Amino acid sequence: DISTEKTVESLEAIRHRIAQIVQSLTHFLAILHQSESLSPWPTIHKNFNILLSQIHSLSNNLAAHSHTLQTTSIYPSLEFPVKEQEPLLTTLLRTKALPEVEEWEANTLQEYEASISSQPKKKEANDAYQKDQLWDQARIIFMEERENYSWFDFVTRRQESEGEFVSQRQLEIDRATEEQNANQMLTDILSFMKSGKR
Amino acid sequence: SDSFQRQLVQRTNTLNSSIDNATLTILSRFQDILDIAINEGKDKYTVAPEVYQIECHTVSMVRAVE
Amino acid sequence: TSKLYMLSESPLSTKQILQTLHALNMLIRIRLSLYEIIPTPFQHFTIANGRCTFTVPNEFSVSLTTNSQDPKSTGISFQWIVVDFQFHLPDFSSTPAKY
Amino acid sequence: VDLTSIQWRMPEWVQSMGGLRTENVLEYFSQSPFYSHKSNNEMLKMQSQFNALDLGDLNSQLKRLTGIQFVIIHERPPFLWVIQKQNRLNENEVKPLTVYFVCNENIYMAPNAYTLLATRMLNATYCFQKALTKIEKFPQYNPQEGYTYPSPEDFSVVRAFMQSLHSSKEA
Amino acid sequence: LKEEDLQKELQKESIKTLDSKRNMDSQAYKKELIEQIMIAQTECSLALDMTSLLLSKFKENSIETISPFLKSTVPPSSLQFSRSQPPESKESDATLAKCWKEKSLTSSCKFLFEAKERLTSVVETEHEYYTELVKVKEASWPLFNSQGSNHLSVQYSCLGGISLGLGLIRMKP
Amino acid sequence: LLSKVPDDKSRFEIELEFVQMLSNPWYLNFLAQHKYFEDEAFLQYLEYMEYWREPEYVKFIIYPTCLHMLTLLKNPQFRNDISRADLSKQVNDEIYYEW
Amino acid sequence: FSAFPPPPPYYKLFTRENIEKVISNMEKEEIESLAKLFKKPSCLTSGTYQM
Repeated sequence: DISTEKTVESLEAIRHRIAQIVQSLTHFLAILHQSESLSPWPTIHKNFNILLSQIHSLSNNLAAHSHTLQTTSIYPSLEFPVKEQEPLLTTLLRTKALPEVEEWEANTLQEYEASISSQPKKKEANDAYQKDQLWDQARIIFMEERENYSWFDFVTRRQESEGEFVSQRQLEIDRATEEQNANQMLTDILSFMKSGKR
Repeated sequence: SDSFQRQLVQRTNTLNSSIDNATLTILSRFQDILDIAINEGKDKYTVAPEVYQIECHTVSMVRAVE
Repeated sequence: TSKLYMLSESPLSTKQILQTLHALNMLIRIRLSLYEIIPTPFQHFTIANGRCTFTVPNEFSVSLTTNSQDPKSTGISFQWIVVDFQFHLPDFSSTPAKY
Repeated sequence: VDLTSIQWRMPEWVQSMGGLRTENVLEYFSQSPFYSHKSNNEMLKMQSQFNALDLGDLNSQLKRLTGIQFVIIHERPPFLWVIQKQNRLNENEVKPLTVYFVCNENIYMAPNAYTLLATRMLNATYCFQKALTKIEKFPQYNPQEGYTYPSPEDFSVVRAFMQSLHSSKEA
Repeated sequence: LKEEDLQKELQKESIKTLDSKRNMDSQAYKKELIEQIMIAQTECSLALDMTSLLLSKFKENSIETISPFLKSTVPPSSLQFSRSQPPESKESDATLAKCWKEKSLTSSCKFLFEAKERLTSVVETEHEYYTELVKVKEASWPLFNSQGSNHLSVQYSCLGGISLGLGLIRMKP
Repeated sequence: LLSKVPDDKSRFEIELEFVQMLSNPWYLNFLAQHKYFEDEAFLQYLEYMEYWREPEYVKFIIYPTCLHMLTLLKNPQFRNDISRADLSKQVNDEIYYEW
Repeated sequence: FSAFPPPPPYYKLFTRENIEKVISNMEKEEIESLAKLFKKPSCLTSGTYQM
């Protein structure tokens, strides 16, 4: 029964995540409906982004509890039997893929069939592994290369760092002190005019 | 109201804020495409969100450039 | 549901559509001569090519000028049983164009 | 043949025997693609030829036997029954390999939570990718005009019309 | 439609593969979008409801998460779950996944190419317009951004007089 | 671009049966849900189905409906509405009544 | 829950590109000949009745 309660807390977590994404999707729907003309690309795009963050969190939860979720299986019984007469159950627990998805899959598999027309299959899997390796290498060298540069400076490339140096805050401090001393010059000349202090 | 110099520095800090924000989203988006480009775990259900993410990130990159 | 979603064959005989137009104009004459109510400013009308046309002097670089002819099937002759009324269909000319 | 998406039943069989019973639920199962003919219940059916039996005998001989077995997990007489494809290598301990669903003279797969939630997520994803791919090509960007998707005098012309209309409506 | 034009066309007509071969609204794109997100929302809402039913058998947390229509229609503690064995993985399924990601990357890099090309056209026109503005202010005519915040306006009434008149430069493309 | 793998006799047996499928409204509904109407290749294949109206060929077809169905499907708005379940039932019921 | 057979794969074959390639074939007068063999409707006279 320990496995059962672990699956309980797990599916609790996924329930919370899917709840939040329902709320975000309904919000999106509302903003869409709010204006008769379609909404401005900046805002809709922003909402696509939040949607992405939600679905990413969900996929992480599912892969983390993937073992405990594929061992467990769901059948209705006992208390649903009062409403058991209805086909709502079959529609609710159905795991048929969407028709668009289903076709999609079929088409992509046909494409693989053109590819096998091109070449033999045994060679394909090792090449695939080698590529995944490639991508991981590209990732780490990009991290290094990026950490190498400097970003939030004014004209301060690597090359320009060798060249010269430019300071915004020093300019600002400079102008500030110049204006303050200039003001003291003012107050001094004003007291001179009023009553000689030359 | 704010000083004249306050106005100037206000502006530049604004233009920066906006501009390092845009560059930083270019970097970070490309980075995260890369983080997602490997297909080793290859749970087809995980691969499909990944595809969405890829599309959404590239578009976010062009957005930043604009 | 067939008749609403039905669609005719794509050929339209252009000699036919002229003859439709003739019979249509002619049929607006029928209607109008025995249409019950004309407003007196409308008393002069031209049965145009395809169209009924109506002119009343006006400003803003145009005359108040409307063109009517109609698509309701049921009435076409029943338009005369319905001397009271009719679907008519317009096409009015001013100096603007889109609006 | 994918066994999980599909929904099967044989009302002809049910009417042939008559009403829906415990034992007839297991026979009905025997007719379904879900049942496997190498099953232990099938080996028992082969061993006895047109004689009476008993149900307590059925479970007790299921445990006595070692291999793939189909038993009743929960039973509700009016409409629905619950079957599982449990595999016991030894008695008193069983590893359930599949669960199976019976409802209104219908047999169903009753699948694993992971595949349900996963497929759901996959649908949602697909909707997203399609909508975004349709939108992304459309909008236009000019840098001075902004983002575009492909006068007050005229507005006053409209006001004149709507007011004319309101007048005619009131009349 | 004119009778003379038509008598000309029809008079011109009197002069005259077995397979038949034949070859949008912002509101329309809008409809497509809301359609798609709506189908997503109905799918996710379904999953939400089902999970909520089960957990509501085992927690307060999911009487909340289940929809009011569904909780009104069906008694709580309805669904069940038992340990079972996960299904055999399909070779076609994984080869599918890999095919999907590869196509995804190629799609992305192509999109970056074309986006670069269109933005280069954009920057080209921009460069044109601004070289002409530079030409203008090189002649010491003041200019101010227009009220619409698109383009810029020159102050032709800058030599003198009472009224102040300014007008925006636009590219007739 | 996989090489075509068809059979001569078999594909006229098959194209006959496919026309028959087109007679069924529920098959049209599923077809629309699967967004087969999104593909232009499909629509050209429909015109290829026009060969089945020819007398020697139509002499073979069993269910007349398909022919009508085919002309019905030439309107695209009809295609999106046979995606709809309600209209689907309307069509089925309309045959059922004629029958 | 209910399902029917998909149409022939060669529906998926059609493109207006290959169509234009076969009208170019017509203009000239392997692949093209296979396309026109595909486009003819060769009816049958006698001998087959089953589904």
